[PDB]
This record gives sequence, structure tokens and C-alpha cells, in this order.
Amino acid sequence: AAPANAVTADDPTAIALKYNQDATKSERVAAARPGLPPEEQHCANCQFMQANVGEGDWKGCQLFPGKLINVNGWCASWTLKAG
Ligand code: SF4
Repeated sequence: AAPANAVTADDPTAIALKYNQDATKSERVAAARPGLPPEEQHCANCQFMQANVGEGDWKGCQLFPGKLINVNGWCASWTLKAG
């Protein structure tokens, strides 16, 4: 069950970025974002995931202020967690 402030499928930014709370139901292979092979990409290893926001599998994303993403999700702004 998603938190009340989870990013949802009719959020206009979710649509533009092709966000899905489940990376296995995403277009990460088509996007081929750099940094890791696409099958290895999800929010937990993305630079914009905020691990001090949320709880459990539902964490912050800098690009979605006031909301929570799922650590197992993905979107086209995926960027390797480098620091
Ligand atoms: S920017 Fe990164 S953390 Fe935020 S939704 Fe997209 S893949 Fe997940």
C-alpha cells in the first residue's frame, strides 16, 4: 500500500519522466541512461534518492518535492549515486 504522498501515475512530472514505482515495469532499457547497464538501475542507486526522507521502501526524490518514491522504482532522470 503506497503512502498518501507517493508519486502517482497521473502526476504530470511522473508522466514526463516515465516514473514507475516498480523498475521492472519501466522503460529503463529503452532510455539507456548512462552510468550503469539499464537493468541495474532503480531509485535506490540514484543520486536524487533522499535516504533521510520517508520510511522503509518509500524514500524522498529531490525531483518530486513533498512526495515519496519507491526505492525499487525508476524514472528517466536516473543518475548514478556518486556522492
Ligand atoms: S530521479 Fe532517481 S530517485 Fe528520483 S524517481 Fe527518478 S530514478 Fe527514482
